[PDB]
Amino acid sequence: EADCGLRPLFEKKSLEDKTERELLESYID
Amino acid sequence: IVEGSDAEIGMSPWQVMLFRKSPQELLCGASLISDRWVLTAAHCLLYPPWDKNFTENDLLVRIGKHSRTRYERNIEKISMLEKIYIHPRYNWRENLDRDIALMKLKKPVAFSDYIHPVCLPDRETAASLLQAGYKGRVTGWGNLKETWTANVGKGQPSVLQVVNLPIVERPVCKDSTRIRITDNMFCAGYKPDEGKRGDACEGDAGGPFVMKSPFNNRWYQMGIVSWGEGCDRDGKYGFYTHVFRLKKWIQKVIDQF
Ligand SMILES: C[C@@H]1CNc2c(cccc2S(=O)(=O)N[C@@H](CCCNC(=N)N)C(=O)N2CC[C@@H](C)C[C@@H]2C(=O)O)C1
Ligand code: NA
Repeated sequence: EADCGLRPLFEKKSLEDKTERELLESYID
Repeated sequence: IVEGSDAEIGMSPWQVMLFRKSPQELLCGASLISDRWVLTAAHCLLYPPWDKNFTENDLLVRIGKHSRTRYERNIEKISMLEKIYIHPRYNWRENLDRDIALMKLKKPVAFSDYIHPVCLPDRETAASLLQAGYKGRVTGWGNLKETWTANVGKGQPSVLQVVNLPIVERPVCKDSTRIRITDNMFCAGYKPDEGKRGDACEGDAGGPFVMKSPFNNRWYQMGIVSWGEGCDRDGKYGFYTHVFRLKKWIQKVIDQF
């Protein structure tokens, strides 16, 4: 499924943005 | 966007500014889904009650943007539009059913650190992501607080903004408005009994509602900023065009050009 959805400055570099932990907490909280 | 932080550089690289030519004006948000195609709301391009109807030489799209009090040289690329595709069954009369449009760029866009397409969901991804209590992400340069009249005005941010919103149960979506909802749309945002704020506002329409798959690490666009009553009102939720239910129409247009 293409190069879609994976960010060069983040996912490609193994880096997180400031607010994404909030989104992933929603799959648990 | 109400109650959001300033976005980081390349945080939402699929984000597209829809722009008017005559005169110079931001109209809506939008998203990059390939190199030739942009995903936006239909009401951004077509609204008869206000005599709104745009052609290809009236509009202009800007990808890879961050600021707005700045023209970002060698960072933002500006594409011209070739053709506009609006859903035939798009109801502008009542509820904005099938509020979805597609726009083929004249020339393909080169991908960089700041320009990169989002993924569109299928069945399995939709079933594991679209659940009430799950948080998605809305992006835009729209107003920060509820405006008095029904479009873009004074109260803009200088930089792209980002907010995270929980998906809401259908019954609550329905009981939040007298407007007759459909299944081609979902609603998102916090409840009175939740004490966290945020909503899309004017100038954000068309922009993406995205979610990151916890398994495969890819970002998927589950929604398009469509409509709401006010901005960030208690007991009100923003309604987003259900992107998967309309993946059948999108697949048709892209494959038929
Ligand atoms: C089925 C919609 C419901 N609402 C409205 C309609 C028509 C005129 C004005 C409104 S509004 O100002 O109450 N709400 C705006 C603002 C909503 C923004 N807030 C969100 N939480 N998303 C709106 O829906 N729209 C969508 C239709 C366009 C034409 C105007 C305006 C917008 O610019 O977003 C029909
Ligand atoms: Na709300």
